[PDB]
Order: sequence, then structure tokens, then C-alpha cells
Amino acid sequence: GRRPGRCYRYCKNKPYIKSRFCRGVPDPKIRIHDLGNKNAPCVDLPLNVNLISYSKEQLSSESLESARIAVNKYMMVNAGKDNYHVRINVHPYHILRINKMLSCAGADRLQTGMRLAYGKPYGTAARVRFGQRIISIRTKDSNLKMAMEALRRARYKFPGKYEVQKSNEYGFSGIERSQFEELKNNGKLINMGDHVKIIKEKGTVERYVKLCENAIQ
Amino acid sequence: VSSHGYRRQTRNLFSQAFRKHGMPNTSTYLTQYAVGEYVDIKVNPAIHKGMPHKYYHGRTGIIKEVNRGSVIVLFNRILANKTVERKVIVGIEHIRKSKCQDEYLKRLEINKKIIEEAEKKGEVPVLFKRQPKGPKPAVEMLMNNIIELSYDKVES
Amino acid sequence: AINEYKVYGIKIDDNGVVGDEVYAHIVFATNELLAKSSFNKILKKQKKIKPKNTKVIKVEEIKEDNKDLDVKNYGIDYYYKSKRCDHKGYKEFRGVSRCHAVDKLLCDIGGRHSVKRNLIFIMKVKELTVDEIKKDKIKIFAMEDVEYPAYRNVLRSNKLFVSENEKLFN
Amino acid sequence: SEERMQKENKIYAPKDPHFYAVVLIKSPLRASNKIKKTLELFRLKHINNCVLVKNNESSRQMLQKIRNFVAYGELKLKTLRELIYKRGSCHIFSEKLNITNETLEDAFKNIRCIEEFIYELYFNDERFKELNNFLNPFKLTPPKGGYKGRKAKDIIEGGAVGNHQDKIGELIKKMI
Amino acid sequence: MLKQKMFEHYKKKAILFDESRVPRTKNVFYQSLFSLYKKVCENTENEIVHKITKRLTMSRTERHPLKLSNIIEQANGKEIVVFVGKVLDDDK
RNA sequence: CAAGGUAGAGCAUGGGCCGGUAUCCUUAAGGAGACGGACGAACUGCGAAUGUGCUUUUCUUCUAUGCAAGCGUAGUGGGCGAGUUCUGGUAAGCAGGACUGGCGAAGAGGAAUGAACCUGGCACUGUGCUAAGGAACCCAAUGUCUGGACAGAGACCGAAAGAGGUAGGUGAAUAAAAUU
Ligand SMILES: [K+]
Ligand SMILES: [K+]
Ligand SMILES: [K+]
Ligand SMILES: [K+]
Ligand SMILES: [K+]
Ligand SMILES: [K+]
Ligand SMILES: [K+]
Ligand SMILES: [K+]
Ligand SMILES: [K+]
Ligand SMILES: [K+]
Ligand SMILES: [K+]
Ligand SMILES: [Mg+2]
Ligand SMILES: [Mg+2]
Ligand SMILES: [Mg+2]
Ligand SMILES: [Mg+2]
Ligand SMILES: [Mg+2]
Ligand SMILES: [Mg+2]
Ligand SMILES: [Mg+2]
Ligand SMILES: [Mg+2]
Repeated sequence: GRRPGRCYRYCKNKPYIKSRFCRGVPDPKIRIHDLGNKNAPCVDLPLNVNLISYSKEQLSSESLESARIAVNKYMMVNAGKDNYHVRINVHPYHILRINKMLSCAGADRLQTGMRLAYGKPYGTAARVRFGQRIISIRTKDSNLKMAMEALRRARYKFPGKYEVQKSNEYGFSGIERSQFEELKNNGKLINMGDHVKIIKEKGTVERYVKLCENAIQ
Repeated sequence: VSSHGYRRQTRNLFSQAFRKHGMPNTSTYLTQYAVGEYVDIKVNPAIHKGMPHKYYHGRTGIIKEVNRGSVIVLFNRILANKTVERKVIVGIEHIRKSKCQDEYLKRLEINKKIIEEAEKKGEVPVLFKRQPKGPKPAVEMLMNNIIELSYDKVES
Repeated sequence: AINEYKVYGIKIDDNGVVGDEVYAHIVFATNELLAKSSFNKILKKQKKIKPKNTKVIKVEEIKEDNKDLDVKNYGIDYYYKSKRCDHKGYKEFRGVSRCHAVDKLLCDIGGRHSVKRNLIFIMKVKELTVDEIKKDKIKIFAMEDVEYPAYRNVLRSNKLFVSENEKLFN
Repeated sequence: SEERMQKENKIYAPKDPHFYAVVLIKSPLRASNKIKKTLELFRLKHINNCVLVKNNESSRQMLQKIRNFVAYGELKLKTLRELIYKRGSCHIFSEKLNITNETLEDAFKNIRCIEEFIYELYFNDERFKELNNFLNPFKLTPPKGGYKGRKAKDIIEGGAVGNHQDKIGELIKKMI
Repeated sequence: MLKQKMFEHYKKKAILFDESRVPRTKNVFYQSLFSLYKKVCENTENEIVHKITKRLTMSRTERHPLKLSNIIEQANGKEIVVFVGKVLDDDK
């Protein structure tokens, strides 16, 4: 089976990516990144909660898949399908290697020991640094205690330290709640699904007019 | 393992800058050179004759001889813990006039005045040396308009 | 022991007195060199003048009177650096000087949070009357209502061995 | 002057001095060759040596390189006198000698007593090179009462190396 | 000022006799002659005397000989010429 | 006065992951998308610090008890380790490079003991002083003040995960002493 997680925890080697130089790589286990009500307008799900890293390490594609299932099952049972959106932010682009050796060692025609030791592709992982957002949720404001408990369950699937924290931002916009309301009133915002575009006094006038008739108000 | 051809390892060197491809400008061809000038080497990758070896790129030397479309420049180099002179042939498309003597030549122009007067009136020149920057100067201050500073920013 | 100083200084370039402003900073430190160090630190972080473009014109010590050693109440606003981040807080003390108040805070945080004195920053020091006191700790001593007996014994003599029949302590 | 200035609400700050004093606090035996060459150019060779240097941009960059070995700062007249009188000495070329009237008169045609020497050294900038290069490096003892902390830390950190500014006199006075 | 003073001192010390050198010959007539020049050097600064005294201490190979015509060629119009070595005939 | 493409920063040619409002194309599915998030040792539009070279003593500072062409001739051509960094490997007191000091060829005082760590480079004597590290006793020199801490704990010592006891900070309540 697989080697234990301690073999590939820290970021020892340079990035190594699937390319013309590196062939015969297996598919990653995680394939699905967004769950819940993906296309819900930015205004409809104001509360934002994140899992944040207090460590610098590699996360396997096997661990990411286990966390997805854990977080999703909880929200689906408790929030209902139409009330939430989950995103897993990190993608496993780095390739791990193994230098496979026989059990019945000591003497063979195969080149034994540390002769010609460069390894073959083994699996994949995501590389992560301090203060990074690993998993993110948006929901109704009623569901704070539910969202907290959902993210807690991910915390036991990864090596190292991670914290559940609540954001200042409106939704998956980058805008603080106070500022968002001040731009929403006064007509400056255009909806683009999970985020917003800000109107500015920059282009030709006939374009400015055509944008403003589309605003959220 | 690595190889040892004449243009080894020159992927970054010997490439044109962004939005600066093409042949050289007229000024390159209309510049006149003379023996004893200091000159500076920068290879143009588009011209394939008269290129020097990549060790000499970005180095400055002195013109020894002048020919129809090329120049011979003298350099020094350390090999086997000893100093060796080297005579490098370069085409005029790969060189520019060096700025390294600029200040010294200005200083010589001032010295050239004084050194004549020093025969007539004095006996020895004042010679106008440079001096490194000295201590911090003295100051007299009016003492209205005071500004206070404080650790008011808490930096959460 | 800790002292209070006030440092004054100006900007200079290739020529003198390039701005007509003068900047000031009150600081608690052990000596003048630790005072001058703090002045440089704040200038570089709140403005962008590095030492080579600065000159200090004056350093003065600030001193109180208090000939009768009268006891006063003080409140102090502070922050310190831990392993996590920077932590702000407020505490109240009693003493015969602002410096006496400040030396007691520095000792307290070192005792309670395991921090060296250079990682603690004083923001404000204020002298207070009895109606102003916020926290529980000093109020009983301020309202003049405390007496207690001695818990520690004290030696009578410097001799190492004494006769069984002598008095040993206090 | 201070009275006149205060009486019109103005501050006066004098020009920085023309020379610093440097003392070699800790051993250089494992420093790099680049450090050893810099110490040679300042004439420092053994522990507790002390020497005077021109305040100038070249000197200030040399000091930055060696700051972990040396204590440095500025010296007022009272301490300069105690140094020269108690530990001073001189040389002609390879002959080492005591500072006497005959030797001053020989070397510097117009300085005749040891008090005139100290006066010119402090107040005349344009003769500093000649006046300084006559004196040998001062050979001091370790400080009386020791050092308070690990001397290899910076003065700001509570050690003994770095810039002591106006306060080097206190270190030197324990070492004469 | 000082840089000149220094260099002018080095140039002088480069000319003067070393006084810790001595000729290796056991010839007492040669050792007599050296003693005279040595006692003159310590009472003078004149460069010709110092040069002569240094050359008496050099080896047989360092004291290479000259032919008569080459002396005249190098005499450059002077009347007296001096040479720490042996003068040979020129057949030409 | 030149040259440089690393750290950081970015994703405009090339490679390449997930989701998209209006609108558009068909279907009555899907596709495109004015955009957002995630990335490369052999991606670059921008770009350090440190290091390298050139000129000027007509540029500070040192310098003869110093440098030294030339001629003759020795030993050496198994290295190993520390700090900072890199490549292969699950790793290793593993194998292999780069930079600045060591042991080899280096004693003395200190880390109880230790090739390489801290202080600091040795002719032979005498009087004083300091370093590093110590100061109940072994063993030359030790005491004081303020907080924490009760575990056959600590001074010498292992992870993700956690409750209990106690000392403090900040933010929410309620309050007929306070409490959560
Ligand atoms: K196992
Ligand atoms: K074996
Ligand atoms: K090959
Ligand atoms: K790219
Ligand atoms: K790169
Ligand atoms: K040999
Ligand atoms: K050996
Ligand atoms: K050695
Ligand atoms: K021992
Ligand atoms: K060992
Ligand atoms: K004892
Ligand atoms: Mg590797
Ligand atoms: Mg190369
Ligand atoms: Mg051809
Ligand atoms: Mg050391
Ligand atoms: Mg000490
Ligand atoms: Mg990078
Ligand atoms: Mg070998
Ligand atoms: Mg040893």
C-alpha cells in the first residue's frame, strides 16, 4: 500500500509538474472543487468562514478528497442544498517520487542499492504556506455555528495546525461588509455570480451609461 | 554533465531585450575610434561576425590597434594564480565608448590652468583634490513648529 | 530603575535644516543611548527618515519633586509582543513617581508572561483620583483601609552557630 | 552663547567632532582576512589597544565592517588629557621614545611643550594627520571592576561593542 | 605632505649600506680593503661610496668582467671611471 | 562607471486546474463568455540585498624588522569537520558540490568527560587585572528583590490531539453581592 504521511510532509524539493519532461503520472484523487449553490448571487450569502494554515507543508491529494466528503456531508444535512457554497482553494500540482526496491535484496541482476537512484512518479500534493486559505464557505448569517462545526471536521484530516476563523468580507467578494453596503446603495456594483464588479468613471460616457442600467439596486 | 562549446551556457546572455529586436542604429556605424580610448563590450546577438568570447561581455579595455571594421583591445585575466594579458579582436557593432574616464578628464582640465600659474606666481600647485564627505554640519533652529511623535498606532 | 527623557531632532540632506519642522519624543529608558535608539526607531516607522539624514539637537531628563515621598495612583496603557501577535492592555499601580509606576509594570509582565523588557511598549501614563479607578486591585489601598502582620521571620545576628537558649528570630 | 540663544527662543547644536576614539574589545584570531586587513589599516593589533581616527565617510564605512570587535565614540578634552599624560608615547621611524621637549621640537618645528601638542590636536583640523601619526597606539589595561554583561553583545543589547557616542569616556577612564 | 616625506625616506634607505653583510673570501688583503670602505660609510651619505661598499660583498659571478672598449662606451665623457671588477683587453 | 535575472513580485507569448452574471449560439441539452480563485527546475512584462570588474592617490588610510623579478630544489596530489546554503535518497555518524574561518600541523582556561564548540594563539621568571564560565557542600568565590509553579516535577528530555487546576489580557451579556 501507501507509505505513511511522514515520508512526504515537508517541502524539501523544488516544484515538479506534469510536462513534456515528466511522463506516466497518475491522476489526482480530488477532482471536484465547488459544492452547494454555485451560481447564487453575491448578495444572497453574506457570511464568510475559512480554514487558515499555521504551517508550511505538503497536503496529499488523498487527504484533500477525505476532507471534501467530511465538510460537504455535514452542510448538506444541516443547511440544505440551496443555502450554502463550499470551495476547496488548493490544487495538487506537485509530483512525488519513489525509489522502489525489492524485498528479496542483497543479490540480483537489477541494479541494487543506491546505484541509479532517481525515482519514478508516485502521487501528487499541494504546497501550502502560512496564513493561506485552504477551504472557504459562504452562507446565511443564521448558520454561523453550523459552518464552524463543519470546518472543525476538516482539521483532523491534515498534518500540523489549522484554525477556523470568521471574515470581515461580504461573501466571496474581497470587500469589507461596511464598504460593500456603501457601494451597493449609490449604485456602483454589478453582479457576476459569486463576486462583484465595481463601476468607475474611466471609459467613454456611452459605455458608462450602459453599465449603470445593469447595477444591482 | 556539461559540454564545452564556444557558446556554452549563453541562453540568457546573447538574447535581445523585450521590444528591441532588429539590426543596429546608424550611430553605431558613424562613430570614429582611435588608439588609446577606453571602450566597453556589449555583444549584439543579431551580428554573427566579429563576436568575442562570452567571458569578455560587459568588460572594459583599451584600444591597441584599429582596422577597417574591427578593433584590437587589451585585457588582463587570472590563470593558474598568475596575471596574463590577452588581445581580443572585436567588430565595431559589439562595442560602445566607455564613460569610465569622464570625471578624471574634467579634473585634468582644471589642473591644466593652475599648473601654469604655479610657475609664474607660486611655486607648487594647489592641485584641487577631492575629499570624502566630512562630519555632520552645525545648525541653528527657530524652535516654533514642534511636532510630537507617539506609539498611537496599536498594530493589531 | 528606569528614567524619563525627551529627545529633539531635525532632518538634514547634503545641506542643512532642509525642513523647518522639529520632532519630539518622550520615552522611558535606562540611559540616554537607549533613549536615542528609540527616537531613531520611531522616526523610521512613522516617517521615512533614516539616521544618515537626521541630527539630534537636544536630550533632556524629566524629574519630579515629591520631597515628602507622597503616594499616588497611576494608570498605564501598554502593549507587548508574544509568539502569536501584539497584545494591548491597561493596568493600575501605586507609587512615588511616574518612573516607580513604570518599573513595576515591566517587572509584572516579565513575571506573568515570560517577556524580556525590550519587547514591552508604554503608550500612556496618567495620574488618577479615587473616583477614576477602574480595576479591583489597588482600590482598597487607595481608600486607606489596609493593615496586616508580618509573615517572614528575620535573623537577630550574623553568626552561623548560636546557643540553644538564645533568641533566634526577631 | 547659550544665554543669548535661549533669550531668543532658539537652539544651537555644534558640528560633529573631527575624530573618533576606537578600542579593541575582543580577539580577532578567527575573523576573515578582509577584517584583519581593516584592523591593520587602523593600527590595532592586540586586545585593549586604543587609537584615534578621522571622522570622514571612508572611515565610517570601515567602522561598519568591524563594529562587532570594537567600541567607539567621541572624546571631550578632559579625557584626552588624561590619556596623553598617563599613557602617551611616540616614534621617529623605528625608534620608540618618550614625549619630551627635545623630541617635539625635532619632529614639529613649532610645537615645544606637551600642552601645545594637545591644544593643536583638539583645535586644528588641517594638521591632524601629522599630529596623529607621531603617537604610538595606546596600550590599556582591562577595565577595573570588569564588564557587566557578555561583552560581545552590542551596547544597546547590554554588551560592550558598538557606538557609545558621548559616553566612551566612562569606558576609557576605567582602562587608564 | 606626509606621503612625500615617507617616500623620500624609503628611497634613501634603499641606497644605504646594510651593515649585516660581509664578503666570504678568506683573503686578508681583500678583507682589509672592505674595512676601510665600511668605516667611511658610517660617516657619510654620498651615494657612490655606498654603491661601492655593497658591490665588494657580492659573489664572483655578480662581479662580471668588462672589456676596455665597453668602459669607454659607458664612460659618457667622464675623466675618471670606477669598477669593482677585472678589466680585460679588446683585440678589436 | 559597467555587466548580471537568483529571493521577492507576477501569470500579457507558450504549458496548464476549478467555477461563472448579463449576453451569444444552438438545442430545448450543452457550448462561448465581458471575470474571479489556484500554478512551472527546463513560464517572464518588473526586479533587490550580498558578491564581481574598470578608472582615479590629480582620494581617504597604512606602509622598510616590508615587498621582491630571476635561478636552483623539496614535500604534497586518500582529507575530514563547523556555520550558511544546494542536489540525489523515507532517511543516515549516508553519497556528492559552493562560500568564510578551523583540526590536520594547536598547547592553555571553560562546557563533569569529548580532534573540530566558548574564551583565546605558547621563549624563560616576578607582581597586579580581566575573559568564557562560576559563587549552599564536593571546589577558589553569594547574596538580595518581584511574580509564577506541587508533578518522586524541573533544572537534561518526543508529536497530532486534548480536559482539569491556577495566574493574567480582550470582547459580549445580565445585575436585587456580582454572575455567565
Ligand atoms: K509501518
Ligand atoms: K551488504
Ligand atoms: K548523459
Ligand atoms: K506564466
Ligand atoms: K524561476
Ligand atoms: K612530485
Ligand atoms: K598526514
Ligand atoms: K591552524
Ligand atoms: K578539563
Ligand atoms: K563524535
Ligand atoms: K569555599
Ligand atoms: Mg531533493
Ligand atoms: Mg556557468
Ligand atoms: Mg560562417
Ligand atoms: Mg570565537
Ligand atoms: Mg562580566
Ligand atoms: Mg519565488
Ligand atoms: Mg583521490
Ligand atoms: Mg585544543
